[PDB]
Amino acid sequence: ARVKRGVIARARHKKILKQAKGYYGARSRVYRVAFQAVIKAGQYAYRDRRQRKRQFRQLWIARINAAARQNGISYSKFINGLKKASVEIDRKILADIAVFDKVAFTALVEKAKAALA
Amino acid sequence: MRLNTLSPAEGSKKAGKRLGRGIGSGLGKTGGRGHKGQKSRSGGGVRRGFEGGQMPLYRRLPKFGFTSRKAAITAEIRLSDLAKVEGGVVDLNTLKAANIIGIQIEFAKVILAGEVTTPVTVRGLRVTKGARAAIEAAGGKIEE
Amino acid sequence: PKIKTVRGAAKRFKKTGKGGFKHKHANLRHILTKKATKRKRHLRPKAMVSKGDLGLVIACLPYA
Amino acid sequence: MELVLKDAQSALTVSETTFGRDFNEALVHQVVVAYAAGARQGTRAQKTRAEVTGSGKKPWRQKGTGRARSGSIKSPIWRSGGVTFAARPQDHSQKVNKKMYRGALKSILSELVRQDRLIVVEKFSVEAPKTKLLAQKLKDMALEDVLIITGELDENLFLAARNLHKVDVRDATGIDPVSLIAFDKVVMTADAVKQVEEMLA
RNA sequence: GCUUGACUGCGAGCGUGACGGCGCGAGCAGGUGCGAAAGCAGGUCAUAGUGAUCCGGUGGUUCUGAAUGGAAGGGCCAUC
RNA sequence: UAGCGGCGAGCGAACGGGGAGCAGCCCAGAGCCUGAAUCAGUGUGUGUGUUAGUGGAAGCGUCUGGAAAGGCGCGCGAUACAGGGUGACAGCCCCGUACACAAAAAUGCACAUGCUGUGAGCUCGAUGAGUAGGGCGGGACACGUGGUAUCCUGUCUGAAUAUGGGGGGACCAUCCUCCAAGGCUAAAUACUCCUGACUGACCGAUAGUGAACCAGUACCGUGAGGGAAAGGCGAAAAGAACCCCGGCGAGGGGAGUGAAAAAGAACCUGAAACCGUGUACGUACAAGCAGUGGGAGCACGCUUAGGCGUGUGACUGCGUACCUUUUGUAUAAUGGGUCAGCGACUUAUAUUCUGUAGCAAGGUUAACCGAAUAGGGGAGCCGAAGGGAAACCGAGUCUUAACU
Repeated sequence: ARVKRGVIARARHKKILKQAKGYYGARSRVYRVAFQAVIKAGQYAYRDRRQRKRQFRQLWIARINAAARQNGISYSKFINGLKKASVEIDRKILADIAVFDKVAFTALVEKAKAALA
Repeated sequence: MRLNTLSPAEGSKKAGKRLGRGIGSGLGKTGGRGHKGQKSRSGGGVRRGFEGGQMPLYRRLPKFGFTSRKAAITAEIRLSDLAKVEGGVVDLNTLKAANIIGIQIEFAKVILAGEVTTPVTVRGLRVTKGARAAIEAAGGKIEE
Repeated sequence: PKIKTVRGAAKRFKKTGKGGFKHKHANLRHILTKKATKRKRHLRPKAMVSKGDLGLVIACLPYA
Repeated sequence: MELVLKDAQSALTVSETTFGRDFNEALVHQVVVAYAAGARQGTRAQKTRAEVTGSGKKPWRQKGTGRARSGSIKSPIWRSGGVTFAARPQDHSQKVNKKMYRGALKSILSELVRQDRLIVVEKFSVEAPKTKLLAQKLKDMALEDVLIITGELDENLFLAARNLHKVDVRDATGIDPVSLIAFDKVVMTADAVKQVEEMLA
């Protein structure tokens, strides 16, 4: 039994070339380069599902510190005041209140200031 | 029971190592052979007994003994075999026609290795002590 | 192609009842007169092959 | 263990061991695969690098060209001059033990009993060798895909079913494991049941 | 001073080695030595003074002995 | 296995047993009676062939369709439903197949009978000399000079005559068995340049022969020698009448043939690298394995808002290819220009272990016969007993004078 390879080889190449669209030059046209590019994009996707959480945490903390200093307190004193009041609101929602509802954020800052002393 | 409904027992039909078929089969890139050296080469591997250039054990140790050529024509008979002699007499050749000793055997012995519960005339054979007691106990007769 | 025995191994090892091999001891052919009698007396009887050497002996003797 | 007849209305008595034992799946599968393996013709070959027509000289010298090193135009990694492990003509027959072959036949013939795939008649023959008579006869007996098995080997029945592919005709000696599974119904003669019960026991 | 234990067959159990090996050893049996005797003695206060296998040489042992009776050759033991 | 063997690597019988197949004769010599059985060439009637060949059964209606063998509804033949072709998948259209036949002429094959060369049957004799053996030197026997039998002999020597000789693994005696130094001889075995039929878990144009094709050709070499690439229109050539541009071009556009020119001969299908045209988005103050995570704007489908799909991606965080080899590689260490195709753990026979299946103190046959995957065949092999170098003994044995 002799097995020709061309159909299944063509399918295995077309899958990798389909996952390589948008890439520059031989990275979207040539199987040898596109296979390395697809594996490198996979490594980056694995690393950046971890990196995304870190970056959004950084952004939330920068906006909380911005709006807290707009209200007259630093970040560390404000998070101390929300721990010493037993308030479990995370930093995503605090950044969202810092953007969209500044009076509710002023209420939270007054709560943390009263708890801070 | 049709031909597309039969199937083997589980554990009967293990597949087999195919060597050199990628990362995920476990046996690609040198396939179980490791890296460079004489063993990984095609046709490599040292012969049977080669311990390095160190003197091998079948050459280190002395030779002993000789082959008798008399022990190649001495068979033995178990006590659970002379219930097959077709007649109840044991000779040099009716054992040889009942296919227990072989044609080139001239000397033979009966050995206590089972049970005998029939009268057997054991003629022309050497007999051990316990086999003689276990044949004389079952109502037989051992002559020379 | 039937397997051939290493014929110099068939003259130095004999198979026992559990499947081991007996062999004659070395150091008992010549300069004996400087060897003590206790040493040569222990070198006379046969010994069994050790654990590490059984693989080599079994490979050398397929039909034993 | 009693086999009824279909059209004579007078039953028949068989052995409990032959027609009434368990169906061993793995034994039947080993014997069916063994029959199909021994049915194979193994006549094939290619050429190795020793057998391709061509010269055994080095195409370009060992050092100094810009090419990879080669030694033969008959190298298996070169075009026209390949196969690395080329086939020889070989025999694919497997050994079946006598007791394993008979245990498989007993298991499959027991399942032909218990799945209502076995017919036993007194006599099944034909007066003149014409396939139209046996066509009408097998349409009478509601038999579409049928294996006739007869005690003494018949000539008129061998010619009246040689053209039919749904129908097969065998002796009680010439039974094989893969055909008693292949055909829908198996019509045995009573003499054929006696001979199979002798041959297998 | 007297002597030959610088004996023969073994060996509980250990030590040290990848193995081949090397080493320590009470006690058993046969026979001996010295001492009144209990005893001690299987070389030297101990640790180096060494060389596998094959091939053969010498003596003992009818174990084997290519039809049989021997014999040659071989085995086993002591040894080079 | 026994043995041989720098007793290393390895080499490797025989006796005996089961099968296929079986066949014995002649001269070395005189006679009786001549041709009486078998061996080689030659005319002639017959059997089997090979060499041309002959007959050879059974179907129509209708829908899609270019076209029916397909679907649908109904019959028929079959000792024939092997295979191929026919405008798509045919048992019933054609070639065929199963079965039955047919040779004026030459030839193969075992006998018959006619011719020729040769000799049936039998009394009695005889029995293969520079030979066997030996010295020296080689070679073959599984056997390498070893204690080495046996066979052949280059060279040198050299017997006896059935009251004699050879062998039985140095050699001697007994016993057993045969008669060298002269020859012929079917069968079982080996192979396929060629022929005919059939088969294939063999290949399908980089495969299979080097050669599907005008291939051992074109081409290369002084020569020996080496050695290619290259299959496909359609069902049917119906292979594009004619017209227009152009050079009485090439090429194209129509018309026409066709089911189809998304079959026009550079001809089925028509992939990828590679190269273009058009459209959407981005890009001329911005630095690096070109991605990834976030993300504005734009374009275009949305639902009848819903902050989602598809394409682009300003800006921003992180991010120095792959393979191999190494203690360690972004490494300025190796390898790859890219695509497509081929390209590397196989096969036979033994042996051990694991799983699984059958039978079980038993299991199983091999060659071969075959009514051929059955059934027979138990020749054998492994196991149920070991110990000992061995004779030998045996649930024991060896060591030893015997063993705590």
